[PDB]
Amino acid sequence: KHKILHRLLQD
Amino acid sequence: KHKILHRLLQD
Amino acid sequence: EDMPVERILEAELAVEPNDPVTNICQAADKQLFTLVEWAKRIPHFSELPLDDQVILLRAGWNELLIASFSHRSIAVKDGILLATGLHVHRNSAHSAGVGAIFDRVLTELVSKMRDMQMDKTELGCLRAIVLFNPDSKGLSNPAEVEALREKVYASLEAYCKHKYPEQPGRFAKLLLRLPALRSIGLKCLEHLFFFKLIGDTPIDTFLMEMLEAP
Amino acid sequence: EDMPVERILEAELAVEPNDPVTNICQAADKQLFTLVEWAKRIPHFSELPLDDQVILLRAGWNELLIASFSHRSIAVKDGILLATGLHVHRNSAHSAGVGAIFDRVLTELVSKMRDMQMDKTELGCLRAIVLFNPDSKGLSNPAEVEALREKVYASLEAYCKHKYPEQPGRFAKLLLRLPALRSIGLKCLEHLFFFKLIGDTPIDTFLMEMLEAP
Ligand SMILES: CC(=C/C=C/C(C)=C/C(=O)O)/C=C1\CCCc2c(C)cccc21
Ligand SMILES: CC(=C/C=C/C(C)=C/C(=O)O)/C=C1\CCCc2c(C)cccc21
Repeated sequence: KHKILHRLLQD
Repeated sequence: KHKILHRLLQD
Repeated sequence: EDMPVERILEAELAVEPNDPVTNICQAADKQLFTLVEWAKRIPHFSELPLDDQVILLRAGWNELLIASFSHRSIAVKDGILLATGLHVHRNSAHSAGVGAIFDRVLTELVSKMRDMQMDKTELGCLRAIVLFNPDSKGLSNPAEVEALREKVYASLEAYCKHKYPEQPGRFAKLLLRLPALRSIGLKCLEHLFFFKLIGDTPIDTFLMEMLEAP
Repeated sequence: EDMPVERILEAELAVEPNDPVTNICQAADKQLFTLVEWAKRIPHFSELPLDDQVILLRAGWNELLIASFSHRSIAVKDGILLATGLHVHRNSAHSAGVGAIFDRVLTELVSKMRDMQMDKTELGCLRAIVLFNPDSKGLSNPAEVEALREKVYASLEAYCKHKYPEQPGRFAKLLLRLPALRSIGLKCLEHLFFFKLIGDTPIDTFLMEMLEAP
């Protein structure tokens, strides 16, 4: 879950 | 209003 | 320039030597009377106009009482000690449907107070800071309340650093439990309004008065 | 022992140079992306496990954003400046049914920040303290988060007293706006869940994700 947050933190 | 509080503060 | 921690500690020592929810509400009503006596012993509080004394207490009573039983419970395993001499165990709170908020009190307040060994003087000062809440709506002279709050935290900082010189971050650590106290107090209020709405759970006169509008 | 206020100020300067509710929600979504970039620039945040970075942001995003637009609004008459370049006047908020919470932001946050001339370094540090919330549920290592928070407030206190030697109570004054920030943030969340429930008011993807359970 929390697709967007994870993606922005990883990048 | 607030009968009880007023009474306890006054005494 | 006139807020001795000794008078604050004195105020604390002067007021304190089956459904857990019902027991908690009965303890709260009981302590509301004691809270008024405590406030009167805090320097300068009684010198504020009656209307502002009422405002400050109506605005902070829940956080003031929570801070008190939380500190009293530092010696309890997994639960809290009510002013009535009754203990509420975590399992009991859970079995009554109020485990979530109960766990927040234990984790964010009780355990943290026990971990840093918060003393009675520090507790008294934190409660005094809460009492002198300048953000309280309706205050005739908010600046006066803000001034008193400043005097309290000025004395508390002095107390710390002098009593605990080796813990420079202690003063900040104490103040930083206030946001948790504010959040938990708000949640507890929500529970009280629900208990009142549902009808079940006896709510005594002083507690009921505090739930009065506004 | 490695939390320079210069890096915190840098983080702040790096991310910032008709229904008011709809505009506010659009600004919030916009700023959520910017918030992630801000967090990454705060020392040691990026070194925490991804799961905890997610927890800290999901737990503090609302207070973090409120602190930011509130400080940005110190130069506004009676209203706030949104990150979108739009201004929301108090009368507009009132006419939209959200005057009560709007007034709390203006009175408890904006006006207080303007009155003490809170600077960007101080704002950044307060936000960093909020970010490193050790009470956040689910944290794999709460002690690590608590350690970072301590480093932030240790540096903030040093900054104060050195920049404002004549205001010994400034450090405490800054920390004491946090309980207000916590209360206001909770109320704003309640409004958001209601807007989402009602259906009216467009809510963008990142804002919607933050409203996701838990
Ligand atoms: C507002 C409050 C006051 C507590 C007063 C007490 C128990 C004082 C004392 O015993 O010293 C705490 C409540 C209100 C009802 C709901 C509640 C729950 C479910 C858990 C913990 C505290 C509270
Ligand atoms: C949670 C929140 C975020 C604000 C983000 C903004 C506006 C950031 C920015 O512009 O910098 C604030 C809200 C959410 C919706 C309700 C609300 C009201 C009604 C007043 C003030 C703030 C807020």
